[PDB]
Order: sequence, then structure tokens, then C-alpha cells
Amino acid sequence: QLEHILNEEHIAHEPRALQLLARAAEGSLRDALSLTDQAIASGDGQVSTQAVSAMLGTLDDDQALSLVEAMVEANGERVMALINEAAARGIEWEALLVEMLGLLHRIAMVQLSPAALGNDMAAIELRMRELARTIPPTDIQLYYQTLLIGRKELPYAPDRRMGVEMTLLRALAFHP
Amino acid sequence: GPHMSYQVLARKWRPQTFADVVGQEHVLTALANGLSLGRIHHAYLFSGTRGVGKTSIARLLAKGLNCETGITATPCGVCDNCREIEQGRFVDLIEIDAASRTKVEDTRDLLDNVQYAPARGRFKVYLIDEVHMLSRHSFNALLKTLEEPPEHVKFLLATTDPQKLPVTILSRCLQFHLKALDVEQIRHQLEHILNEEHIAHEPRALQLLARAAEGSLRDALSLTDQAIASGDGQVSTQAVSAMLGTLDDDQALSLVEAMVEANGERVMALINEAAARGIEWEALLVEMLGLLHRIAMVQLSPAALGNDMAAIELRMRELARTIPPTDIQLYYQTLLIGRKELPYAPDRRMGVEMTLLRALAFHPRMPLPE
Amino acid sequence: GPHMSYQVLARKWRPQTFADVVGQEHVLTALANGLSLGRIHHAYLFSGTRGVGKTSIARLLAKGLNCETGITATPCGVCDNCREIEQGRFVDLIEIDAASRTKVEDTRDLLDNVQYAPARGRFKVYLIDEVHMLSRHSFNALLKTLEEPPEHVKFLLATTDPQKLPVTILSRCLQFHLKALDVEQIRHQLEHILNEEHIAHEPRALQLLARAAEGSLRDALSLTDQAIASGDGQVSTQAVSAMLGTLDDDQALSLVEAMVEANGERVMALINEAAARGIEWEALLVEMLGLLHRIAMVQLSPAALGNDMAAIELRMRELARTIPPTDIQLYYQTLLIGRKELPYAPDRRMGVEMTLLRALAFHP
Amino acid sequence: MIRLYPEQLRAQLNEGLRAAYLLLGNDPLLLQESQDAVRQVAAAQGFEEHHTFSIDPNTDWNAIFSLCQAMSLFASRQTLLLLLPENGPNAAINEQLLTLTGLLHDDLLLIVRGNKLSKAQENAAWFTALANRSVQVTCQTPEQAQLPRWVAARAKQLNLELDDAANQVLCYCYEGNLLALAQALERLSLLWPDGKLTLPRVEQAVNDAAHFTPFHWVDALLMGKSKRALHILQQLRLEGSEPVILLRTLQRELLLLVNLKRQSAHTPLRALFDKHRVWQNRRGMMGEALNRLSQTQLRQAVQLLTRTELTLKQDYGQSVWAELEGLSLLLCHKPLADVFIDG
Amino acid sequence: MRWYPWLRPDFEKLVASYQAGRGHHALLIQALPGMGDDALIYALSRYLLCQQPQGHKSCGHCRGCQLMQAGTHPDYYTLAPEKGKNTLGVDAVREVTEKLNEHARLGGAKVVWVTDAALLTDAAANALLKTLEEPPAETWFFLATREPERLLATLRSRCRLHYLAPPPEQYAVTWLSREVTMSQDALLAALRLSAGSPGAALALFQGDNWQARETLCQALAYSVPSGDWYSLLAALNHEQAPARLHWLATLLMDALKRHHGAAQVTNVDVPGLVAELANHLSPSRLQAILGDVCHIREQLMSVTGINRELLITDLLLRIEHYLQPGVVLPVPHL
Amino acid sequence: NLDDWQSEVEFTLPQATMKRLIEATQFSMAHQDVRYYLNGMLFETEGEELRTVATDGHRLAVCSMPIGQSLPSHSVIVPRKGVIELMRMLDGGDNPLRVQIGSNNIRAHVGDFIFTSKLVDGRFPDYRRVLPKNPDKHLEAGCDLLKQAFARAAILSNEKFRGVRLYVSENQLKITANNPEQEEAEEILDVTYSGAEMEIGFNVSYVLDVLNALKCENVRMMLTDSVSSVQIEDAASQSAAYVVMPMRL
RNA sequence: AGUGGUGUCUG
DNA sequence: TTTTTTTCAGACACCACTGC
Ligand SMILES: Nc1ncnc2c1ncn2[C@@H]1O[C@H](COP(=O)(O)OP(=O)(O)O)[C@@H](O)[C@H]1O
Ligand SMILES: Nc1ncnc2c1ncn2[C@@H]1O[C@H](COP(=O)(O)OP(=O)(O)O)[C@@H](O)[C@H]1O
Ligand code: BEF
Ligand code: BEF
Ligand SMILES: [Mg+2]
Ligand SMILES: [Mg+2]
Ligand SMILES: [Zn+2]
Ligand SMILES: [Zn+2]
Ligand SMILES: [Zn+2]
Repeated sequence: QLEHILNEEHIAHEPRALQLLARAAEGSLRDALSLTDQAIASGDGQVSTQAVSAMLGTLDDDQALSLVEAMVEANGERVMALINEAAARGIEWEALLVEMLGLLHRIAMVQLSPAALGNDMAAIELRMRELARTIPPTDIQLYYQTLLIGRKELPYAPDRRMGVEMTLLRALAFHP
Repeated sequence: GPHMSYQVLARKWRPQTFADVVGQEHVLTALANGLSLGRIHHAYLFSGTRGVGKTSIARLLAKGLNCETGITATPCGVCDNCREIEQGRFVDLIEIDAASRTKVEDTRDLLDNVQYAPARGRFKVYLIDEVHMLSRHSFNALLKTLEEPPEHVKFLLATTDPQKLPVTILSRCLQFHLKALDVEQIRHQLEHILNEEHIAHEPRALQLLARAAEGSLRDALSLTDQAIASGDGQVSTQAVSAMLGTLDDDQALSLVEAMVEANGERVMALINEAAARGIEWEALLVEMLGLLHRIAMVQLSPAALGNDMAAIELRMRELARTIPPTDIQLYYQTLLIGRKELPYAPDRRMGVEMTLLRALAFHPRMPLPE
Repeated sequence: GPHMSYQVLARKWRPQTFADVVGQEHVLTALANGLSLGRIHHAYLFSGTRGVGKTSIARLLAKGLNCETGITATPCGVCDNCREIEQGRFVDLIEIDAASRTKVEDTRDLLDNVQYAPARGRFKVYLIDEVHMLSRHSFNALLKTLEEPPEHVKFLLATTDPQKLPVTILSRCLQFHLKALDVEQIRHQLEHILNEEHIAHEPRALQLLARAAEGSLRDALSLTDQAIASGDGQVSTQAVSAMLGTLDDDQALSLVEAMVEANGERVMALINEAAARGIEWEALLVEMLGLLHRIAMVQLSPAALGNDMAAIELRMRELARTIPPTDIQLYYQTLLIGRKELPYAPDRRMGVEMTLLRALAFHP
Repeated sequence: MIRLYPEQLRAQLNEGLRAAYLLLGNDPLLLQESQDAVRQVAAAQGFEEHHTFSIDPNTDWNAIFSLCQAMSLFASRQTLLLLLPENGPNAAINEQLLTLTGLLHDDLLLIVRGNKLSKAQENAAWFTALANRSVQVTCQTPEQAQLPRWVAARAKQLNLELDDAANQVLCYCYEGNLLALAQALERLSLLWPDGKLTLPRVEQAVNDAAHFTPFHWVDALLMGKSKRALHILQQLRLEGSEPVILLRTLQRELLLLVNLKRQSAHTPLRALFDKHRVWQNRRGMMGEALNRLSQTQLRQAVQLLTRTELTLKQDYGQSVWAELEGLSLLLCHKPLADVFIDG
Repeated sequence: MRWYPWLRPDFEKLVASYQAGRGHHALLIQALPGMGDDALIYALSRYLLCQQPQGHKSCGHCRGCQLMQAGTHPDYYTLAPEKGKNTLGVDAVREVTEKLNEHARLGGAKVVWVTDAALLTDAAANALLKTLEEPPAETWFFLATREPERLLATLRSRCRLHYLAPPPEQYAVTWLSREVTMSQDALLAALRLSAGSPGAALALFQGDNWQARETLCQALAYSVPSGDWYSLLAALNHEQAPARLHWLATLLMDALKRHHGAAQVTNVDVPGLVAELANHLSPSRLQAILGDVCHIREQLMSVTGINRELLITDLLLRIEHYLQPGVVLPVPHL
Repeated sequence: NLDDWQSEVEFTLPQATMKRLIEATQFSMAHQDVRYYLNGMLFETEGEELRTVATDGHRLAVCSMPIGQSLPSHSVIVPRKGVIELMRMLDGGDNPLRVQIGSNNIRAHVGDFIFTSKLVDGRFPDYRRVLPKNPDKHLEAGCDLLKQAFARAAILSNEKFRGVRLYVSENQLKITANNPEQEEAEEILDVTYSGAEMEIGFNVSYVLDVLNALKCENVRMMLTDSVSSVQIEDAASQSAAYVVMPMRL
């Protein structure tokens, strides 16, 4: 529908930008249309893939899942980049740790039984599956314990940013 | 000294054009492009952290819409409409302190008067600030007029947490997220302001102010006003360091080294010196903890160090290369536990002293003699 | 002749003008320079621990701002405005107990009246105290008026827990951090108060009160009034040491020594003796922590033992020669955890006994 | 009175109409259809004028008494209806119900609609005075083991062909949701006038509406069905159920399980069941559960349940539903990790 | 409101402070439950609100004291938790503070008494600030607390603190023997269970809770040899759970004391059970069990609405798990 | 019951006198204000004069009436509820009114019955400093003439903050109102005046209440500058004065 | 508009 | 057979009945 709307609006569009917008819509067509008008705003009457992706990254709030993906993968530079993103957004750090804890707990519950994925998280199903199928339960246990300890010691840190960064550094250093 | 110059930098330096903003470029570029092409969406939401230009940019947009000339992305100043908007009390720019109009009867009263034509300008720009305070009924009441309002009414919403809004509204309105400001932008803004205020300033003072602002420029301006009040209308390293209650990184790194290199006598000497300067002990622990975390981050990647502490960069590198990560983790944990136990220590001074002594006794490469 | 009656040491001895304030020279000089230079902000947030001066500093700032002389760094008395402000009569100083007016109706109908001109003073000062107890919607209501108040309105917030305020509220203010008062200066203020009030005393009681006030002058005055009631108007060493639990003897060293040797019966016998003495368990534990701290000090650098305890000096030096630093650190951590969890025990004596049970049986 | 299921109501209505009809049960659909049938049959025998009332502490009883005693200028043959409140015939309502039971007449027909009545609590007086010449109609939601044949009967009476697969899919998405289930059958009839429903036809045009109570969750745990219990938990999360109700409902049966497994070393489970006054259908599933990985999950699960309870009852942010997922997975023969159990 | 003898000296030290006008308005009493803080505060209020006080006691003739005896006095404000709730809300504190703006109805002082400062909500405690700080003229405040450090720091900052010392152990035993006649070791153990407060020990003896303590002792006489600690649930689950958890923890403490050869234990009248506790249970296990029992008691006391049955069941099952070999024990932490 | 044997001041005052005295000051009290001393009416006794003062920090109202009986100077603050219910029970002007004010409670013997209330502990501010001390501009108008013009202007007034700009020129007065809808109302009135052009923006409800309190035919307003207060009274007496402090909008 | 009740949702 | 929930504090939202 976005493709048809843009084609009838004589708006130059790139095929990948439409898929990015649709994925970012979360199933609501009006969300896609508002994001599309905004993407035309971020630019000059053309829906370019780079501009749309940059706009989506600016609007992105899915930091904890990406942090868990990069920390489990042991990607230190990506983890630090994601922490920089979460800092620039003015995102609460204890909330970030709680979101990561919940994601790891849900990954473990999915590993125990596939029915643990409800309809509340239909946006992030695939990634969760990818993380549950490919990561042994021992590593998830270790990471959950590390992040729980870090959130326990978060208030007594130079600042919340450094506390979260150090907890993620410990989790990376585990390399289990 | 000067006259009644009470007008504080926080408000006197509120941006008045899109050229006077410190770089919310993802927002400014979109607003300029849309206003140039005319794709003026009927409702959208500036969402960010504190003091990063949500309200200011909203006012600049109102200026851009209501200028006497054609609808332009660069508002003028000779125009009567923009002059009224800048001075406040504009006929059509209806600022709505949403935290004072949370109720649904207030929202209904707002929606009844929507269809009335604008008086002097071309838009009746509703500027709802701190939207997240509206009740659920107020949000649902706004829903229909947010779908399609009259051709002259624009909604400018602004809030700190966009996730407390019902997601229907997040569908109705465009979303622009204003991120926090890097240290360089804040320090350059402080430089420019103090040039225009005829107040002599020093480099390290502005660097420390920009570091302690925490990514928001309103905190930086309040801190700058406090520093100007601390001095005789002058910004200096001594004044800002006394105001912020912190330590120069050289002293903290000297104490951290004396801990690492097992120079306990040096630890005692620097503790006594910091006692002489009248600096908080928990501040000492926090600064050593921050330096240890910076060493650990350097161990992760060389790009961890920021330019603000470039003076000690070399030493950082050395202490990062000398100490393997397990000892850095041990020191950080010991100092963290010491800070956590500091309130229950008999005295804060001896609490920090015993934290350092414990970090020295459990030293793996050079333990205290048994 | 008191207004009706003697109104307590803490209430009578509030700083009436500048240069009467004890310490806090950071905020004092900053406010003085702001008043003299014309750099006046609309929102000052005086945040700090208890009883170091946050309401008194704010009241002094309110006096200075709208004094009849002008915008003066040092307010006078005698004239109308600063006479009324200290008497709780001045209309333009609106004092809000934010812990009682937490509601949003109250904040909104406070903001309703901000636009009107002040009654007689230049500035319509709003002094909100205990700000952290305002509700979330109350803070968010105050946001846009702290940001852009009228030209005649000044806001003076005071907070004990500045972290509890929203980041936005902290962002719109000058966050003046009221540093706590160290032992020497709080002792000097107590000395000046007791000399001006013609109450005889002893110096040792003075520094006992100073070091037991935890860096808060209101607590020092409260303890001083308690000692005055106890000591029949004299702040004496014996009366303070009996009122404020202190360990004059070396029993804090004896119990530490018995606990170092992992001797159980002796430790329990000495705890029972201390309970018979009516000892203060918090004081006993802080003395143990300080004693282990000095043991660690003399372990690191010899001859660091304070000359004060030269009487028992050798004993601790002996310990410095005997017990490895790791065990001293472990004992310190255990006793400190006991200090932290002492209030949350079925009894104080039971909490101390549990702490010394955890601390007694590491090695055997 | 004549106690009746909805099956024979038509027949009874053809036999004759009594003084009062009491439609009781927890199923909105069964009550609604029974009321519609009763009103249609009454209209067939001249009962033309209708009325409605909600039995509430703020209702105007005087209007009810006036309309029951007095007659109208037209349509003298009249019927009256009352919606009983959620709790039922409150102690302040039984006396006025008795007055209505005195203020009736052969001209009026009374319809009583509401949830099931705790007969053990409320009996006689009003109940027996109606029982003299009245009908009780029990309209309660068929349970999971009974729903498939009900849906098959409904499909047969609506002229649809449901196979076992479509029947079980419909019984899956809609439980305790017989109203939406009937609406789903009606929508499927609208979608295809063929009347032949297969697996994909029902699969496409169906939503996971459902409606469960914590007892369903506890029963699913006792049977050890992972997917069923997790579906129930998700459904009560979306429905907005209070998690503390779930905690108490699980806790009762969990402490019973702990007691039974501890005492089973000296006594067979039959005498333990008799000791604790547990019913036979409960007895079967509890016997099935007691010998399914016990003596480890019964203290580990109590530990996790205590963790959830304290976390729920100290803060206000909740976030206990994932911990309830942990419990749902522990009691269904899927061992967890000590990391999440201890915390 | 009964007068205990040990209040008699301390009363003087307080009432003399209110005779010269030098009394701190906000007097915070630190006293164990039953020690007599309530009676002391009540007597002080009767002295203060009498229009013509005589010496150091209530005159018993003036309008103020006869209204106080009648339970109705407009100048006498009391802050107590609402019936059925163990919490003092912010609304009552706020109402009393607003009523303090008006002058005293009877022309005398204004006396506000908070029954127990520990039950105050955080909001209620904060609303009491700036009124303790600078109360209107002739306003006298009072507070009571089991442990002052549990109160808000700012709340006790503006309060002169008076500590009611429990009487000497021999004198407390003498008073208990004068009150009720039982074995000397029984009174001694009851006293030292109650933190030396004779009032709490006396209340323990008058109530049935001593029989419940004996029930727990019997259930332990079964539980310790066989490792069957779950049974104690029947003897633990009750409205008075914290008291029985405290008794269990004190039995464990006595066992640990006997392991180290301590001269004096708490349960002096129960030597056989503490001997069984010491012999069968390892000191490390004893310490872990004591720590967990105390932690569960504190959780049960602090968090409101908690389920006693879940807490006690988990505690007993965890203890039974700890008794088995090959398992780790809890480590106290910061 | 009556333990207030001694009273600070005593009045045997006609009912109509105190009816006017309260009615001329009641509307300026503060309702549930944080300044607890302003949530009431100050009765002040000096010479043979009794004065009621009420302010909320945005408007002051003072009304003085002679008694004839010499009384000591005294001040008292009667709360909002007490004074309102005393006003309600103050009917039947035939019977005199007895007033008995002590240091902590107030009593009013009306007709045959007795009324009791408590006092506000705070000390009322000095209203003499609120009154402008150098009124250089004096203007006169008709009470009803001025009031109807203000009402017509208030018709199209900001419903939230009812505020009008009053301009004074030579023998001419101007009242301008606007609402957020830009609906402008403008009323011009003929007055007698001698001074300089001046604009001042103040609330409308307060001025209308002031005019309604002065049931007179000639009204004198005294003004100093655009920022200070305005003192309104009648030209036939000086027993009732009102102070309206403007808005800075 | 003042007063009182119901009820729902946020920490 | 029934069997189902902690809490203190605060913010809205709707609907009598009163009172002009
Ligand atoms: N992008 C920016 N450029 C320049 N100044 C800024 C910027 N953002 C914030 N400020 C400073 O902060 C003050 C208030 O900013 P404001 O726009 O109110 O932030 P908010 O988004 O929180 O309302 C301004 O007066 C200005 O000095
Ligand atoms: N800086 C100070 N200088 C002098 N006295 C002080 C100071 N700080 C506190 N005090 C004493 O403490 C009493 C209470 O001070 P206050 O300013 O109310 O503390 P708070 O910040 O906690 O409200 C004062 O009456 C004064 O005696
Ligand atoms: F509007 Be901002 F958060 F100061
Ligand atoms: F106001 Be203070 F912190 F006692
Ligand atoms: Mg803003
Ligand atoms: Mg204060
Ligand atoms: Zn313009
Ligand atoms: Zn002065
Ligand atoms: Zn008396």
C-alpha cells in the first residue's frame, strides 16, 4: 500500500526504504503513512533508503535487544556504540538494564518451551527465536547473573552510564 | 559591577532563528525541508531529554509558519508577527501548559474553540508542552482533531517521554526525537555566550562545565550562571572546579597510581593533601572509580578516552597497558564496595582510607606483607 | 524578653543576616556576587543534607532581594521588609511546605496567582521547602513557570534529596549544594552560641557533640539542648558522654582483641558486660571500625598511631605485627555490615551478637 | 420449580408458561438465547409489552410494583424482566424479591437473569415461593472437555459442517467466550454460504479472544501441559487480571501438593485426599501431578512463588508475568535454572 | 496507660524541661514496646494541658485535665493508625497540621502526640516536617519509636531525643515476679527475649503467646533430630508470626553461643532443646538458619500485605534443604 | 463552656453597621491560601473606629466605621468559615449585636443566641504600606456609570484571567478587554480628571466587586503610576478604601 | 460553581 | 463441590443533588 501511495503521489522511492518503513510501522498502516510523510520531510521530495534508515535510527528505541545481541556475540565496539546511542537518547539506564534482564529471561523461557512467546512481542519474534535456538542456556544463565549483579550495584557507581558500561564489560569479559 | 543584567543566559539566549540552534540537525533539517516544500504536517511531537531545544524549536517553527512573508523555513525579525511571538503574548500561538490543562474538560474547551479562524496570523498554532501530563480521556479527546483538524490549526506537542503517550496518538502525529548534545557543542555555545556577555573565560573552565552539563545545554547555562556568580563575573578553572566540587584528573590519577603501584605512603600523602583542599571524600572515591572505569574502557578499545581529559591520556594508556583487566576489575569492585559502605563507616575520611587500604591489602601482584 | 517564650536553640539561632552563616562559603559568596553584580536568577535550589542551612540561606536571600535599601548582598534589619520576613508576616515571601501541598490543585492555584504584581516588595519570592515531596504532576506543573516566570517573581527551592526531583526541575535552577559542616567549624559555632547565651561548658563535650552531629548543625543544637536538659544548663563532658553513648575505657579494644583470637566465650562475656553497662551498640561498632582502621594504618605505615591513644599504642602495634591485613579487612567488612543491618535486627544486642558471630568464626 | 437445561426449554415452553422464569448461569450467550426464546414464546401467547430493570441498590422498586399490580390501556398481557447483580440476591434484596413474589399475578410473567446462585447460601423464602410454580434454567459455560460436542451441536443446528480440526480450533481460540464463538460461527456462515467449514476456512477468520480464570491456569499446571498453561497465562495478562489473584490461586494448590508429597511416605494418596476434602475430578489430576517430578519442584517452585510475591508486594511496577511464566514452566516437567529461581 | 516505676526519674528529667519554658517542642522518645513510653507521653500531656498545673503532676480539677480524662480535648491531638491498618497515613498528619493554624480553643498549649513514629508513612513523616521545625507558639509535640534510626533522618534531626533505658535485669526480674508468679528462669528468659523490656515480657506472659512458644519448642524437639522442619509451620503460621520467628532465631543464637562456650544464653529455661540444636546442627548451618530466619522476619514485618504462609513455608523448606550435605550457605553482603 | 472570662475588646454594635462592614470587605478574603494568616478577615480597633481588612495579595479591602465607644487598639484574624457563617447568621437588623473578642476565641451574641469561633494564630500584615502613599492622579466618575461600562467590557474578557487595560486621558477613561479569541471590547467613559496619559492592566472581577461593595453614586480612584496599586473609594466618604494591584500583562 | 460517591489507573 | 487480591498516596472522570 505504501508503494502504491508513493507511486500515485509521484514521489521517488527506493524499494528497501518501503520495507524499512513497514517493519517500523508495527502493523498499523497510519504509522507507516506518518513515517512516510516524515521521511519525505527528511529530504527533498524523495524517499531515499539512506535518509529513511537514518530517520528510523534516530527514532529507534530498541536498544536493549540490540545490546543483548551484541554482548552475546561479544562485539565490544557495537556494544559501546549502542550504549552511546542509549545515552544520546536520554534513556534511563536502570530501565535499560531491566529491559535486558527481561529479554534474557524471556530467551531462557523460550529455550525451555516455544510457547513462551506471547502476542505482546510479535515485533521481535524472529530475533528472539534466533537468540534462543543458537545460544546455550549456560551462557544465558551467566549473562543474566552478571546483569542482575550489575543492576544491584548500579546506584554505587561514578554515574549510571559508567555502571551500565562496566556491567556490559563484565558480561563481555566472561566470554563463555 | 554591571547594571541590572538579571536576564540569565538560560532565557536571554533562547534561540530565535533556525541558525541559532546548537545542532539538533535531524530535527532542524526536517522542519526546514518540510516548510520549504509545504508539507506542513498538522500535528507533531518534539521528544527528547531536558534542555535540548524542544520548546525553543517549537517556537522557531511557530515563527516560521506565522511570518508576514511567505511561509519560510528562516523566520524574520522585522515582521510584526515574529516580533510578537518572540516577545510572547501572540494572538495565535496558544502555548498550552499541558501540566495545567490535564483534565478532559480543559481539552474539550480547547477543542470547541478550534474551528474559529485565526485572528491576525495564518495559523492558530497550538503549542501543547509537556503533553505526557494529559489524562487518558484528554488524549482520546484529542484523537479526532489530531486525525484531521481545521485547515488553519496546527498542533505542536512536546514531551520528555514519548512512551507514556497512547500509541494511537503516536500514530496521529509526526515524531522528532531531539538527542542530547555532545561536549563540543555545549562548550562552543558557552564560548559564544561569554564572548557576547563580555566575561573573560578560561578553556579548562568551559571544558569542565560542558562535561558536567550531562548532554543538555540548559544545565550548562545554569551551571555557567552559577560559575559567573561564584567568581566576580569571570569564568576560571578554580571557580568552576570549586563549584562542581570535583578534582583535577591529575590528582585522582596520582592517587589511583599510588594504589596500583603499591605506594601506600603516597596514598596516605595524597589523602592528606585532598583533606587539606577540603574536597568531599565520596567525591574522591567517585573520581577514582571513574578513572578505573576509563582504564577498563581503554582496555576494551583505544577510542574510549575523550578529549576532555586529554592531559592525562598518555598516563591512561600506560596504566591500561601495565595492568591486565582482572586487576582493574578487582580495584573497581573494591572501590565500589568501599563507596557503598562509606555511609556506615565511622568517618568518611577513614572510610575512604580503609577502602584504599583494602584495595592495597588484596593486591595480587604486590600484596601488603603478612 | 522572648516574643512569648524561649524558642529552642535551633529556632532562635538561625542566621539573621549574612556573615552569620556558618560555613557554606561557596553558596554565600556566590549569592553575594549575584546580588551585587545584578546576576540574579529566578530559581535557586538549595540542596544538601539535614541541618546545614537550606531554609535559612533561602530566607536570607529573600531578605536581600526585596530589602528597602535595594538589591543588597548584606540585608539590614530595622526597615520594614526584612523585619517582616523574619517575623513570618511579609506578603511577598510565600513559604510552601511542599510536603503538605503535594497535590496538583495546590500547585495549579499557586501558579494561578503568579502573574499579579507584588504587594509591596520588588520580588514575589516563592520559597518551596521539602520540594522532593511534590507529586509528579506538581513538578510538571511548576516546569513552565520556573522556566519563564514574570519579572517580579523569584523561586527558592530547598531539598534534602535533590536526586528525587525530576531532571527537568533540576535543569531550570541553580543547584547550590550545601556542604556539610566539618567538626572544627560546627564546634566553633557551638562555642559561639554557648558564649553568647552565657552557658558554661567544657571543650571536650563540644567536640563530642561536633563529631556526633554527623556534620549537621541542627543535630548539634538538638544534642546541645538535650545535654542542657540533662546537665542542668551546663554542657559538661560527663553529661554528654552519659547522654551520648561513648566508650571512654578500652573495652572496645578488649572485645576486638578477643574477637581477633577467635575466642568465643570471652567475646560473649564482654558483650554481656557491655550490655550491663548500658553501652550504645552503634557507638561500640563505630569504635571497633575506627580501631581496625588505625590497625590497618599502622600496618601500612608504622608510627601512624595517633599520639592520643599512645596509652594503648603498643597493643595495636602488636596487632599490626601479628594479624595479616586481609583478616583485619574481613573483620572491618563484617562489623560494617553489622552497622548497616543493626537497625533491621530483632534487637540491637542481637544484631551485634550476630555480627560478632559472623566475625568470630572465619578461621577455625 | 422445574430445573432445566437450555436443550428442553423450548419443549417446556410449548407445554406451558409458569409464573416466573429464572435464567441463571455464568454464560452470557446461553442466558441471552434463553431470554430471547422465553420472550418469543411469551409473545406467542399474548405477552406483548416488555420491561427491563437492573437489580441495583439504587433501583426504583416502586415503579416495578406499580407496573406489576396495575395494568395498561393496551397489551394487558405483560412481561417483566430483572437483571440480578454480580453478587446475586443481596440480603437487602431478598425481602423485596419476596414482596414481588407476593405482588405477582397470572397476567404478568417474570424473567430473572443473572449469575449462578449459591443455593447453599441462598435458599427457601424467595426460592421456594417461586419453586411453587416456576422454572429454573441453568445456563453455564461448557468446560473444555465438554465444549467440542456443544460446538458440534451448534454447528448441526445452524446447518454447518464442522470437522474435528475446525471444532478444536474454535474450542481453542474461544473458551469461556461462547458469545464470540457463536458470533464466529455466524461470521463463518456469512463468509461462505456453502455451509461447509474446513480447517483453513476457520483458521483464517478467527481471533485468539478466549477468557480464562486462574483455576484454568492451576488445572493446566496440574496436568503439566506447557502450551495450555502458557496460553492461559498470556490470556489473563492481556485480559488485565490481577497477578496476585493468580499467586493465591496457585499457592493454595501448591501448598496442598507440598503437604501431600510430604505425607505420602506414611499414607496412600487416597486417605490424604479424604483428609483434605478434595473432590474426585480434582483427585485424579492431583494424583497425576503428585508423581510427576515431585520433591524438587515443590520447594523450588515455592521459592520462585515467594520471590514473585515479595517482588509484587514491595514495589509498584509489577513485571511479575515473566516470573509467572517461570512457575508455569517449572510445574510442567520442564526444569528451570537455579539462576532464575534464586535471584 | 499504666505507670511503670522506671518512668519516675526520667519523667522528672523531662517535666523539669517543660517547667522553665526551655523544653524542646519536638521530643522523640526512644523506648522498647511496653517500657512505658506511651504512659510517659500521656502524663506529660496531662501536665502540659492543665490550666493550673501543680508541681509536676496533673491537678485533676481544671477544665483541661477533666476534658483530657473525658477523652475529648480540642487542644489534644493524637496520631494513631486507622483501625485495621498498621500505618499512619499522610491525611491525619496533614489534618492536624492544618488544625494547628487555628489558636488553641481552651487558651492553653497545643499538644500533638504521635503514637508510634515508626508506623509513619514516608509522606506522613515528611508532612510532619516544617511543623516540628517551627511550630506555632505554645505548641508541644511528642513522638515514640522503637529504634530512632528507622525514622526519616530529617524527621529526627528536628527532635530532642530521650532514651528510656530498660531497668536492670535483677530489678526487672523482681518487678515481673511481683506482677506474676512463675519460675525465675522463665521470667529471665522472657525479659531477655523482649530486649530487656519488662512490659513486653509481661504482655507475653499474659497472652497465650507463651503457650505458642512452648508449642514451637515441642515442634522443634521433634524437628531437630529428624530434620523435619516443615512441621514447625503449624506452630509458626499465625498473626503473631514475627514474635515466633524472633523466638526461633533466638534459639538458634543460643545454640551458636553454646557452640562457642558462651557463659550465658537467652533460652535459659530450655537447656535440652538448645543442647539438641548445638549437638545436631553444624555451627555454619546454625548461622545460615539464624540469618535466614531473621531476614524472613524482617521481610514479613516490613513489606505490607505479604503472605505469611508462603514466607514461612519457603523458609522451612530452605532450612531443610540447607541441612543436606553438598549445598552452599548464604553469605552476608553489602 | 465559657471559660473565656476576660475579653480583649467588647462591642455593642448595630447589626447594619457590621453587615456593611463585612459586606464591604468579605469578597477580598483568601480561600484556602497557603498564607494561613490571609485566610481570614482582620478586625482592627483604634479610637472609636472598627476596621475590617481582607487581602489575598492581589487585592486589599479596608472598611472603617465609628462606634462612639472608645476602645483599645487591637487586631484579630477571624477565619473564612467563621466570618462567613457569622455573616449568614447576622440577620434582623433590629436587634443589636454584642461582640466579645479575647486572645484566642471570638464570640458574637446575635439577637438572643451566641456564636463562637477560634482565631488564626498568624499576624496580619500592615495594610497602610499596601495603600499607595503618594497618590498624584485623582479621578472621579459615577459608580453605576463606571460599573456598567466595566461589565460590558468584561463580557468579552479573558475567561481565565479577567483582565482589562484602563487608560486615563484628560476627562476621558478607556477600558479595553480581549480574550484568547482576540474578541476585543472597548468602552469609553466621560470622567473628571487632570493628569497624564497612563495605561494600567488589572483584573475585572476584583474591580467589579469593589464597585458593588461601594453602593454609592460618585467614585474616586487614586493612581500613582502604571506599576503601583490603585486606591478606589467613594467621593462621599473616606470610610472604605480598596487597593487593586494591577497585572503586568 | 459545593458535596459526596463510584470507580479506574499511576507509581 | 468452588475455589480468586496488599498497599499509601495521588490524579481523573462521571454523576447525583444544591444553590443560586
Ligand atoms: N539546541 C539548542 N541551541 C541553543 N540553546 C539551547 C538548545 N537547547 C537548549 N538550549 C538552551 O536551553 C534553554 C531552554 O531550552 P528549551 O528549548 O526550553 O529546552 P526544552 O526542550 O526542555 O523546553 C534555551 O534558552 C537555550 O539557552
Ligand atoms: N550555615 C549555617 N550557619 C549558621 N547556622 C546554621 C547553618 N546551618 C544550620 N544552622 C543552624 O541550624 C538551624 C536550622 O537550620 P536550617 O537552615 O533550617 O537547616 P535546613 O537546611 O535543614 O532547613 C538554624 O536555626 C541554625 O541554628
Ligand atoms: F522543556 Be524542557 F524539558 F526544559
Ligand atoms: F530542612 Be533541613 F534538611 F532540616
Ligand atoms: Mg520544553
Ligand atoms: Mg529547611
Ligand atoms: Zn516573520
Ligand atoms: Zn532592610
Ligand atoms: Zn487540670
